[PDB]
Amino acid sequence: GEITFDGIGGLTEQIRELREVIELPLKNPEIFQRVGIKPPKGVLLYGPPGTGKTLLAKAVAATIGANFIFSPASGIVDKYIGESARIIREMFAYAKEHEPCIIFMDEVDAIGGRRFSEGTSADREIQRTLMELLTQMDGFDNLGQTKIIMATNRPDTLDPALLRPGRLDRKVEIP
Amino acid sequence: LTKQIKEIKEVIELPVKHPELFESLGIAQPKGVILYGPPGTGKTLLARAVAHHTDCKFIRVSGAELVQKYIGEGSRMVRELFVMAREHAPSIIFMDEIDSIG
Amino acid sequence: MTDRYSFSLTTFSPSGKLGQIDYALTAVKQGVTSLGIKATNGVVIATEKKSSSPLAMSETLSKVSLLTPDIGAVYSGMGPDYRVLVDKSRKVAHTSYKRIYGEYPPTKLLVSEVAKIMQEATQSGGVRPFGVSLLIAGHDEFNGFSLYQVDPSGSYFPWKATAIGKGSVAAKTFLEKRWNDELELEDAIHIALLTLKESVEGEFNGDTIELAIIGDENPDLLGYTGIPTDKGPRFRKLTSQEINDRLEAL
Amino acid sequence: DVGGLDMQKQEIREAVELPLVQADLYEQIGIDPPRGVLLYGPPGTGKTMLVKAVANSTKAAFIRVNGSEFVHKYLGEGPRMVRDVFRLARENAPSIIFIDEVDSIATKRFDAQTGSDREVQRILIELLTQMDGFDQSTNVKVIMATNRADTLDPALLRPGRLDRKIEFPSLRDRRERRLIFGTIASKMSLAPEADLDSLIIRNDSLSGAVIAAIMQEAGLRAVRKNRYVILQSDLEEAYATQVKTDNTVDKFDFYK
Amino acid sequence: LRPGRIDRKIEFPPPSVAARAEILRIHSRKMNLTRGINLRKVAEKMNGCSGADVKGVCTEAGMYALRERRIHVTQEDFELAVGKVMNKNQETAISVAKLFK
Amino acid sequence: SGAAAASAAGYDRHITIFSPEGRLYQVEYAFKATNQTNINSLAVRGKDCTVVISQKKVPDKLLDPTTVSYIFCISRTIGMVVNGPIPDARNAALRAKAEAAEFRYKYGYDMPCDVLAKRMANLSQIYTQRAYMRPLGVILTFVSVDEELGPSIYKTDPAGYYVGYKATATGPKQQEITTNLENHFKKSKIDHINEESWEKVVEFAITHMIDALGTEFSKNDLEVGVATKDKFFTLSAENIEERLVAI
Ligand SMILES: Nc1ncnc2c1ncn2[C@@H]1O[C@H](COP(=O)(O)OP(=O)(O)OP(=O)(O)O)[C@@H](O)[C@H]1O
Ligand SMILES: Nc1ncnc2c1ncn2[C@@H]1O[C@H](COP(=O)(O)OP(=O)(O)O)[C@@H](O)[C@H]1O
Ligand SMILES: Nc1ncnc2c1ncn2[C@@H]1O[C@H](COP(=O)(O)OP(=O)(O)O)[C@@H](O)[C@H]1O
Repeated sequence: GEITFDGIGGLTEQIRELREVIELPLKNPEIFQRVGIKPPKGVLLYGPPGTGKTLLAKAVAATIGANFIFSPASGIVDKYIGESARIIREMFAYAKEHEPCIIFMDEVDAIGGRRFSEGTSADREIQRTLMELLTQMDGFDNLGQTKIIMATNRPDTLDPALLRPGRLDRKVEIP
Repeated sequence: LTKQIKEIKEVIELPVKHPELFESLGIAQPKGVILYGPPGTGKTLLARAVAHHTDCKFIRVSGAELVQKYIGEGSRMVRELFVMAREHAPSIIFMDEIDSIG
Repeated sequence: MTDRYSFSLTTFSPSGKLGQIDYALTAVKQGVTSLGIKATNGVVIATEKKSSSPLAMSETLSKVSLLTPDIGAVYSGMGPDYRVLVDKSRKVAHTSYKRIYGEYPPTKLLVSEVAKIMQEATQSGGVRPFGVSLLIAGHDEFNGFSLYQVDPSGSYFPWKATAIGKGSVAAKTFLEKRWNDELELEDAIHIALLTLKESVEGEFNGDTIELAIIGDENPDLLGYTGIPTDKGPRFRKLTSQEINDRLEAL
Repeated sequence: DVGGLDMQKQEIREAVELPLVQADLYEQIGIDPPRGVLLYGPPGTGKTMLVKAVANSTKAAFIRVNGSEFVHKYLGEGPRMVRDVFRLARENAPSIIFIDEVDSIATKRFDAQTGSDREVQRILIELLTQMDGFDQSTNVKVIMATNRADTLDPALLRPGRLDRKIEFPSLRDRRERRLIFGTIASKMSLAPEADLDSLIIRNDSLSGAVIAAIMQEAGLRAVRKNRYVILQSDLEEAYATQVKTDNTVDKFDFYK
Repeated sequence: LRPGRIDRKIEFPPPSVAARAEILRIHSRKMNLTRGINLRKVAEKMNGCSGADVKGVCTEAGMYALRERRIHVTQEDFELAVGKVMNKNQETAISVAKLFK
Repeated sequence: SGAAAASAAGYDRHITIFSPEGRLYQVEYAFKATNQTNINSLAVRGKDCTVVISQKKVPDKLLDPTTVSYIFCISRTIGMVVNGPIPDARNAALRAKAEAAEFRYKYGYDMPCDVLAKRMANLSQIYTQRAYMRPLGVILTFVSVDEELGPSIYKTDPAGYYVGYKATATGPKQQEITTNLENHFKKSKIDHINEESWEKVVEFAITHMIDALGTEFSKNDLEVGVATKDKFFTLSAENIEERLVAI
């Protein structure tokens, strides 16, 4: 809409700063290249439980004028046991041709599963579902018409096999 | 070192090469050795080298290949070893062992 | 995993080793850097002052402290286990030796009377030891100048040029790259501050540093001019400005 | 793309690049190649990234993994790992390995009065076994990373296992400090009144990771100032950012 | 460790000096070995307290020639090898000063 | 990982046990007690006059507020304010008030706050050597107007650390205050503060623990001390009514 309402309470510098973290790479990002730097392919939003952040990220991408979509990481592994990662790539292609757009996805600590806890060939779903995530987000080129958000409570429980170094580069706690 | 060798080929090869002798000498064949000393002396060398000049086959188990994380997956695995020896008899086994630590 | 031969002191482990001492010597290595090296005609004793807040007057408390006029000290590690130590160290000069020999003691017999004040607290449970260390340094007139270390175990390794604390081996690596046999004090003094410019962060001025010397008598500190033989102290703490020029000579 | 770090680079080109594309060198002389190395020295120092470049020239495969993963609670769920990777690091040969931490699971111990820590030996003794026992020769696998080297087992340092210690700066290497700034700066566009020589000596301790935490905080606020180009004054507010004394979280309550 | 399972056992000790000399000739059979060598001496200049540290030595010697691009060596290229495996084992982990008599 | 091997493997209930990190933890757990009141004092210097301020809360109405106070006149020329529970403040207050005395019986003059912070802190060390006594869960401030040093503030914690600040605060809310006078001093570069009168220096220190504290204060929610040569005492309530009229 580019003029949407977001006036719930609790937090101001966050909504103030994500506006800095995320607005400029989307609206006129032809400058991040010639200046020299590479912008952040991704984001992570961690904190304690029971805080109402699902609506937050839903909101601030709505005032800015970005096409927002959101899917938990449950049904993709609850409804779809071993036919999951097909949904991932479709969730981006659909997202691509509707560029620009934002992602949001909670319960992200479910992709781990075993996290190769034993390397047996029975958890291929719990393994590959991380793979197709990473290969796809690397495919963006980080131009400025698609960005990504993730969240959970236990970032110490996270899977830094990826999503630590340069993918979910900016980590942001919350009060 | 070569004296060390002479005990190996006394126990290993003689009961295999021609053991009619012991029936004359009136004693029991032997059935194993063990070799100790610090690292960096060339003991795991030798068992690589004994293979070249056997005429009988060879089996090797570094420790920690036995363990398989279930209750009896290990003790089924040792037994799956020896039967694979007898049919392929004769045979030699070589082992770094710390499963028998403690 | 734990060890069950470390929560107490009077227990030996199969390697014939004791529990808590090994960790006290780690309580100091986590502490700040302090040192003292030696020369032909004097001894130097140095450290810094990592002032916590800006509002703490870093002058109302001295890392260095006088034990006798000819003997001074410095720690590295914990603090309160220093000013509780010295207050019962300098006494022992005035109690065990002085009053029955007239004069202040040598430098090593002082150490023996420290290190058992250090070892009284590592022989019975109900006592943590002194999580500190020390570098006693002084002079006397049959064995000469000296330097000495004192660990919490009660052992006193002697030394020539040494440091302790976190920034130790970086410094000890550096001393013999610069140390000699025939060195003189005012040559051995700018060494012992350019040793400390590496093991530091931020400001490096007289108000973030303090050190000492040993030398020939400083009778102007004495107070009672009129005796021919009572040559006064042999220990003087260098003021700020007396340091704060040498750096600009460097 | 890396900064400077000249001779450290020179030594792994000897240990790693040559044995993969050049072998008659080591043959005719009358010797065998050295096996892997380790890279000791404080963190945020370009250890891991160097090793990545090494792959990028030599084109060989690459396996990155961390030492806190070999440890596992189910008995034998660790040494299955250390043996599993080699089963494939041969397969996709020529191949090498990097381990961003091994001091964790590697440290001398006088004995084990415990069940858990005994398995840590069963981990290691298989690792030490795979290289030294019979195997292939194109793997140069082990590149042990750490933060110190005064802790490992000398039985790991038995020549044949590891024979090329390697060291990196910690601080006060002003030369290696200034040398990277131009490199990162060589990537970015700056105005001529944008001198960095004010920055180096002003410090007394930092590393090579922070500088990127500075540059990507230096050339981040220009755009906040909606300029196509950067200036100097943006910088000075950064060096305080990636500086010391963020907060005395538990600095005083520790010992005293 | 009973008989009936292991009927004898072996001690592999580390070698003498005249012992080690043959350990080098086998590792050096493929090196070039310039003339004026007395490798009965190099053993004595440094007892390889192992019997495999030498295997790094005879390797390490040639590594100098690689750096220089020379193919062969002499006695000198050994006499420094001892400086690494032996001294740098004493200058490796003897770096404490705190100890108890 | 920080206290995980602490809370499990002992190291948190005996005083005299080190951890392999070197840290002993019991005394490092004492400080959580200092903030069990949600209270926040202050102290500053003068030309010759010193001041210390404290809140004095508004609990249930049944109290007799004349006696609720964390300001203890120790001797003359000396005073102190605590940060922690009341009972573990008395035993420090009283072990002192019978310590300045014997000095004056044994050395011929009154102790300064130098020694009085070095003595009482030379004790809280000891009680972290032996198991005589749990270390008193406080952190206490001293004040004085000495003859040889002028004004002087000092401070003491359950380990034994003591330094004579130039100005300071304490409690749950140090960062907010401490900045609202750290920045003040770098303006003027005066360890002390101007405004000769012990009156006019109060109103300086009040207003800084209003703007940076977080609310507005009456006369009853406070209690305030002061040190001047020959004396130490407490105060009345009008000093703020003669502030906001001027503003
Ligand atoms: N006499 C020798 N001849 C040739 N090589 C030797 C000799 N002695 C030692 N070595 C060298 O020592 C190494 C083998 O060491 P050794 O086999 O004794 O350790 P290990 O037995 O593998 O230890 P563990 O079995 O406990 O893992 C080889 O690299 C080998 O070149
Ligand atoms: N800052 C807030 N403002 C309004 N409601 C909130 C806030 N924080 C939490 N909530 C309440 O909590 C619920 C949302 O929390 P939830 O989205 O489950 O948090 P999380 O996504 O971290 O699990 C809603 O019912 C909402 O009313
Ligand atoms: N000399 C250098 N040149 C370029 N980048 C450097 C340099 N030193 C450090 N870095 C930066 O440090 C980061 C990697 O640090 P790393 O080597 O992973 O630390 P560690 O070795 O402790 O894992 C990279 O982002 C890289 O840009």
